[PDB]
Amino acid sequence: PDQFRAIIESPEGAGHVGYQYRRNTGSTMRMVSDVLDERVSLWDFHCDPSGNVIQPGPNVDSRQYLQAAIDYVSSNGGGTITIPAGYTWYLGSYGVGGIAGHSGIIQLRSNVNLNIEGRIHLSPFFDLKPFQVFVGFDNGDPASSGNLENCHIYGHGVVDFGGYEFGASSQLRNGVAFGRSYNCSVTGITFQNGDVTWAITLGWNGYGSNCYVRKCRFINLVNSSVNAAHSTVYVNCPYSGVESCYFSMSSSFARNIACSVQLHQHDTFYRGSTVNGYCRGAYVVMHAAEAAGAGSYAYNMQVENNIAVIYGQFVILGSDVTATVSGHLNDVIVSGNIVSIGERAAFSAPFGAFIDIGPDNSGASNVQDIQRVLVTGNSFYAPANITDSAAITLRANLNGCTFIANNFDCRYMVYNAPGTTSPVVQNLVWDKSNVIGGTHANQRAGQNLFDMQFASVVNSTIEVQLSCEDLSMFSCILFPASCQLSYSKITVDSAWTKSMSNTAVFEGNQQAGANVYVSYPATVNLTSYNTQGAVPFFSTDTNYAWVTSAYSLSINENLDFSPPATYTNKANGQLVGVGYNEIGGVRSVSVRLMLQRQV
Amino acid sequence: PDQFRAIIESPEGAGHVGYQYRRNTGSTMRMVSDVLDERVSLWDFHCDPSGNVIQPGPNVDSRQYLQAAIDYVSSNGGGTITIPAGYTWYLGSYGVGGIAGHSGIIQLRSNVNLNIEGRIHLSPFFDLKPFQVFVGFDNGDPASSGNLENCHIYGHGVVDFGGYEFGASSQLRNGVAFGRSYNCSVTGITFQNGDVTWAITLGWNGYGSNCYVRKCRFINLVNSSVNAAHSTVYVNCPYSGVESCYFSMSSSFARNIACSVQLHQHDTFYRGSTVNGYCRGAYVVMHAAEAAGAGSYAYNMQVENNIAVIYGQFVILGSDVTATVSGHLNDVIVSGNIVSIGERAAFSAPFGAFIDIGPDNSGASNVQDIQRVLVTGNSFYAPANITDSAAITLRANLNGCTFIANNFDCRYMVYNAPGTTSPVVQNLVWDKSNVIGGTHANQRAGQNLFDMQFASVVNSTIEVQLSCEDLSMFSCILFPASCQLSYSKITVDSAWTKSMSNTAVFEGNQQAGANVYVSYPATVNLTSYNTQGAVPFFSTDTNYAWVTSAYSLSINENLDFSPPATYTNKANGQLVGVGYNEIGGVRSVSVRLMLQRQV
Amino acid sequence: PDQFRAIIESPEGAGHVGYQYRRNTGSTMRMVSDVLDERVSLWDFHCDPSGNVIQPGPNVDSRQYLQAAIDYVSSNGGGTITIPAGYTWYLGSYGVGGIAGHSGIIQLRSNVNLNIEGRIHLSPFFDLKPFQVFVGFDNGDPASSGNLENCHIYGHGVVDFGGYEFGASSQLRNGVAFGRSYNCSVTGITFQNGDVTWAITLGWNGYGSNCYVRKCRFINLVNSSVNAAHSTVYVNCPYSGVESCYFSMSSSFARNIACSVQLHQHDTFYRGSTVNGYCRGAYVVMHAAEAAGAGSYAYNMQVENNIAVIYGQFVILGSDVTATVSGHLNDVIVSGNIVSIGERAAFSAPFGAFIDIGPDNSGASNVQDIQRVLVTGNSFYAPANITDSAAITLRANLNGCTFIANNFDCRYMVYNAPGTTSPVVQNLVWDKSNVIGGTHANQRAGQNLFDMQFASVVNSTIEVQLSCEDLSMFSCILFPASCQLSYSKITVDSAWTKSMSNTAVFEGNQQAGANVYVSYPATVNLTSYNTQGAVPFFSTDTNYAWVTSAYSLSINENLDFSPPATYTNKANGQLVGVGYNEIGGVRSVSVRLMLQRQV
Ligand code: NA
Ligand code: NA
Ligand code: NA
Ligand code: NA
Ligand code: NA
Ligand code: NA
Repeated sequence: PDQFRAIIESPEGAGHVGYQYRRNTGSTMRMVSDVLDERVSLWDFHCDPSGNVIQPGPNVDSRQYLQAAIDYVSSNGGGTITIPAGYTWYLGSYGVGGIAGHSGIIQLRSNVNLNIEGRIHLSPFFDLKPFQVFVGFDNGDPASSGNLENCHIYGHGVVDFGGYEFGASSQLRNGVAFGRSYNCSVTGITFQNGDVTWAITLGWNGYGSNCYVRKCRFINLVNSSVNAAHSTVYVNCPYSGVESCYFSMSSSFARNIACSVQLHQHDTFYRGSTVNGYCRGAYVVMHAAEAAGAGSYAYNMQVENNIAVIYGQFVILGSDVTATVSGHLNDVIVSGNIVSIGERAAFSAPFGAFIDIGPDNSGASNVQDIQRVLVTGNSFYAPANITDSAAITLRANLNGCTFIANNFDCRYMVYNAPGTTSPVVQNLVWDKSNVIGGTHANQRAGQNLFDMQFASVVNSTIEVQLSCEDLSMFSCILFPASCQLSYSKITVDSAWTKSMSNTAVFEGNQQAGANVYVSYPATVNLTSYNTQGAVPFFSTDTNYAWVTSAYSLSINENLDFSPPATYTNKANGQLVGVGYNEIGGVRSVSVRLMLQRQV
Repeated sequence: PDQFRAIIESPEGAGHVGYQYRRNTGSTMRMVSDVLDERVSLWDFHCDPSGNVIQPGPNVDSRQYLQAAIDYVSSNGGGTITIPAGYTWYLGSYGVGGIAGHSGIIQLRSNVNLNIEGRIHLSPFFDLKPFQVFVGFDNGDPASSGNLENCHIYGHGVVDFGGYEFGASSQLRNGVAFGRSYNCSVTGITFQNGDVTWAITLGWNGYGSNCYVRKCRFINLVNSSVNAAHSTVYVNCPYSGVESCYFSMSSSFARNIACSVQLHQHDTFYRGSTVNGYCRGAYVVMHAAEAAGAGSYAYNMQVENNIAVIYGQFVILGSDVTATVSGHLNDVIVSGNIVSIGERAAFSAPFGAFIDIGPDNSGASNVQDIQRVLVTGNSFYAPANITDSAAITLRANLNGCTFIANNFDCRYMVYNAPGTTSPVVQNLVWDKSNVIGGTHANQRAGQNLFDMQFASVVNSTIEVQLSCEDLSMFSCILFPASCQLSYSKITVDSAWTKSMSNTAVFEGNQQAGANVYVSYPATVNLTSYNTQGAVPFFSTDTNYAWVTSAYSLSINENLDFSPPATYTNKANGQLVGVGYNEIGGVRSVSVRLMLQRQV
Repeated sequence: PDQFRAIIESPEGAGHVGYQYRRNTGSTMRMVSDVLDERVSLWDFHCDPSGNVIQPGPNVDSRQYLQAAIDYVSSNGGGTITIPAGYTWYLGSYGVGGIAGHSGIIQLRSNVNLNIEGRIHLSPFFDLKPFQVFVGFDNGDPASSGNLENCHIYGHGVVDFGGYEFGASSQLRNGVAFGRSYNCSVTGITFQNGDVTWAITLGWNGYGSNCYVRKCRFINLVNSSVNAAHSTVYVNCPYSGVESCYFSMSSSFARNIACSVQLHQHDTFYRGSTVNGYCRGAYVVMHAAEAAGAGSYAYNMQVENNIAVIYGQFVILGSDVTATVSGHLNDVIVSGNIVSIGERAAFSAPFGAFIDIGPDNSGASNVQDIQRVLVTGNSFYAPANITDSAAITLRANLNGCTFIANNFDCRYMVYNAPGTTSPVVQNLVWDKSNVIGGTHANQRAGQNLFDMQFASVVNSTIEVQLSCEDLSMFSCILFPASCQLSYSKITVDSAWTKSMSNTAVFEGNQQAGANVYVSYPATVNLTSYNTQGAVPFFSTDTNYAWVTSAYSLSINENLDFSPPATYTNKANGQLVGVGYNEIGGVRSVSVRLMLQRQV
């Protein structure tokens, strides 16, 4: 009786108060404590050594308490710990043990989920230091680490990095480092107010599977000149991806260093997301140095249905090698994306591009094996002043990329800087269904719309179609003499080209190759013989030995004669056709022709 | 001891019964009340003045109780209130204070989420009156309103509008009016059984951000002739959108007045949703009157991967101006959508269209600044009887829209009514990869497939490709004499056109323009000179002064001669070519030619 | 007093301990039991007849307990039962009553959700037997069954089928059979480790609506040679679909029998999912035998944005009939998908295909009514050795399918086996914007790239464009003499074709048809007359009576003469053109021409 009151007030009290669900006689006869034990919060571990609850706040380091919670729930086979709403929970010290090597704060454990409803903040203890807030590795050496399985972080809560700048460029900072992560995810969470390297990394060098980031927000996560590099979500295990997320940056430095996503393993995706204020959209890459878990091929890579305002490149393709491993990148789709380069001065940020074929980290452009890429049904726009804007900047070797039914409205279509790298290009396909916008009309003095600054081009198709005039451009397409061109199809539709002095330019007369198939407009001067009746007209110049046929693109203002409608050539390089002199006389005309070779 | 039993039975009783999670000695020593206080439901506020719980039902007005709950949780920094399953919670009176000006029932507050698992119903108090069920404004004047932040409504529950008709057309009704809403969302909820203006509105005149509607259902939300207008989700803040929702209407009135979504600010989206029984799919618009929060440009607008059966127009583009602000709409993508016009009589609902370039609310067609729109990889179908069906109805000024790789199977491709508006059109691009269906073959007597009823057309491309015969149509493309045409490309592929008497029709002979690039089939009568050997053939008519070349589309049934394969023209407007008379004689033939001008 | 202590320890004890939320004086004065009654778990029913809790495990059959829970919550109008984390809950017996006819384990009930956080496992009682784990029918006869409404299964938990093989091929096994299911869903759940027919079926013969599978995983669900057939999610009610799911199989048998999804009713979708190790991606079909609930038309079918590695066919289209009902399939979109055939020997699995137009279950190919299908912006790849790989295998009647802006890199573009079925084909549209890959170059000896093994082809378009050479192929396109061809457009672009001896082959000279529009390259020998000056050249062969024009694709190596640039024909089937002899003499040349008919 005295004993009873004592028991009731003790910590075992709830385990003595009976309960039966809804007074149902067929329900289990339980105690209150059993029902309360069905859920678990940080409050259940956020206490002093005497078991008195501690209130969180800027002067309380909640880390040991949250770790105690995770450790305990782990011991029972898992569950979900709530981080309660209405409170900010500060982290103020590093974790210990296997996450120490990763500058870990909290260690995640398998089957233990975190429902983050309140706020998690970093205390100024972390100012100018490295940190990785949640770490899923159990060993300082990732290679000796066990796995993290079935760990989900979700809720309406917030992870706030406290605004602290990096102390040194060589430091790393992360939000969620899942590790060798299988069936792990982050959903609904806002990551904000920092200077970090990544917010979330999934997998470790290809180890992991079925990891996803969904409906999260990432806001202002780069803030200093010290930050070396930033990729908001790093996907480094297969069968994993990012969808329906929001990414925003406002610092100037983010415009030069920040990427929203990097996809590094096969069967990965980046979809339905919105990006603003970033340098880059996504890197899609097989790095040989990360091929341990899932092989040396990145394939089945999808970037789709995203909205972006960026300052540099939207999708960056790459692959590289080590002494013992070669990376390969193939079977990629980039579709449905609507992307623009934000308002900025020309050359004030990394060169603007929808697609970039980038060299490796050390700058090499002769190691890449990138092929079977499909770029379709995207829109891209860059303001008229941004000289450094291209549909594709093709700066390293390329083994194939196909463009169909895009709308590109920027300065260049295909570009590479001259006197830089000399890529070897195979299987570049630019279908006639790509629409070329007019924003940059009149801005292109001295410039080639397709500036083919390559070592060589093979098995490629460029079908140029203009949709408005731009008489400022030097040419629609130009190949320098140093670029070999073979087994290719290069065509310039004549619409909007009547006043262009150059349409297609082959500085090494590469269009004469045996398996080169071309057509483009040119102006040609012809002279006829004096014969009345059917009469030959011949070109005054002799540079047409490669031409298989040509046809008139000009009206005939004359009554007394007509030039040929169509022409062939002669061994000396003249064109020759048969027109008609109603009355005799030598004729001399200047005609716009469509020159054709094997087409 | 007497005291103890008394305390235990009192409302402080649970705060005297000890608990320690799973009997863990390292866990907090708490009381039962602490653990129960981790969650909160409507039951905790749904009581009389003496604190006795009240059962909800049709004769209980739950509004003050739910408001008390929201107000209180707000006071503690937020949390989630559950609306319990297994009950219907009726609302029976208006709210008071700052939501009174919005005919508000409940006021939402920042960080207070609603987990709606049961049903929320409106009582007949609201019959024939305005209402807005949940309101996030805190002031009758939205301009003087504070913000709503971090408010999420979610669950498997239902909001039921009680079926009440509108009392008067000028009334407004809404479900969730979030207000100046930042990081607010609605997920999983069914909205049903009403006559409202909107179900959900996000933002206020551009104020707001990161607001989303996901996996909701909207069922039968228009039911009367009184309802002036309906848009189910109104997106009026940037970085916000609708995805994976279901929209259905069954009333006849919805076919004439209801739109599923309106996107009114930049960086907004409408994706992966299914629509049935609506007039319209989405309005995508910059209204100058709503440009306060986020600027006067709507850009980065995405409508993708939706399934719709509608009765009017799928996507409606617009922009307008006020005395001091001009709205602009650019950088839009419409892709992957599969849309049909439901079974209906011709002209029985608003004119059927995949894309509509609509005039402003007052009807003006000369204020719009719409450009950089990409319409790609969509399907559209309208039944054969629906005369009023078009890929695009282009009824107001247009500064650009690009169509690539769509499949359109309806009556018209491009349409505008004659004797209505006379749009000024720039940069309309209709790529040859648009496939034109055959459902309406034989229905097109008196009709032009592309009926270009415009003031002018510039920098436009129409590349017509048929995929089956339709000899009923008057022409594939017709320009009236009142339409100026310049710096454009207009082509009709010859497949399926051999028996057409008109292919392309330029009623003002606009194809003669200096920067007009055209080609289309025509039948031409020619006569030759009598000369044996190479011999000229000339057209009997003189209307070909604009033709730069022509070539045969007919076989030659003759042995003793052949007409020219190719033709040019003469100053008098004749065509002229060189054929061959094996035997002499004047020849007279009627040949199908491809007429070409600068192409 | 003695009484009080007794009451407190009894099962009514919690109903005597007072509580008021957060000590708020305006809150309801409740008892602890009321707050605990807001939630419900399996623990509340998992007890013996004396009400003592039973621990789950391999030797406890949890089925009756979970059924008791569902039944009870159903009685109160619904709610959500948690299946707790940290435990495995074994099922060990069949259910009773209306689910007995479906070999049901558990009966789902309306408004009763399951939050599965722990694991549900099948005990060896089910080895070699049929089962359907969760069943939503309430009657052994589905036709006499009531509906299941508002039933959601969700959580981070697992359903594990115990690895048991099927006992006999005629057995059926399912995970979730929702029945006549309205507003039902499964979200987040992993289904693994079995040999089943389906994991989830939605609807019953068209009865149902708004059923969805989202963010689930399906892993290793076929494991034996006994299994007759497998479709992981079967969508058999309208306004329903699958999105963001993961499907994986590892058994060899799955490569031959398993499909990820089947869509069987209108307004259904399959999006954003990843598939590996399956035979097939999706069946998209109207089966007449299932047209009871939602009509005999499957329309508004969407397969989009999926990633797949399969061994057979990606999307299979079909429709069939019964004695009284005819099924129709129309208005389908397949877009944005990136698909490959996995590494395998040629012919070692069902024939590889992006699209398959399949015969019915009994093998008939003359019952299908499939039209208005759009296949756009997809990628497909098959390794070079896989002879049995096609963009489309067209094996049954087809009333229309449109391909635009795909990238297909496999052995065939269009294929049907000769000496099999003889489909009747209408409205097959293959736009020039389809890019044909080069992986299979040099592998095509004896093969036609487009092998048109049909009864007939009408109102079809094939526009062949190569992007690299493949001189191994017999032809780019071949029609056998048995295939009628009319009102069609067939073109072969000349790029990469200069060395091909056959480009287009019409074994029945079908290109001569009145409404056939063709063009393709050919080599032609010509001889001229001896006349100096304008001089005719004529073909030595007479097989060109169908040719309307031809033009040179070869250079002229000669100085003293030129052949015609362009040719027409003569009644005897010769070609004839006018060239020029600078000096007289009979000329004899062999020229590559583009032959054109009505184009
Ligand atoms: Na490709
Ligand atoms: Na070179
Ligand atoms: Na555009
Ligand atoms: Na005019
Ligand atoms: Na179609
Ligand atoms: Na036949």
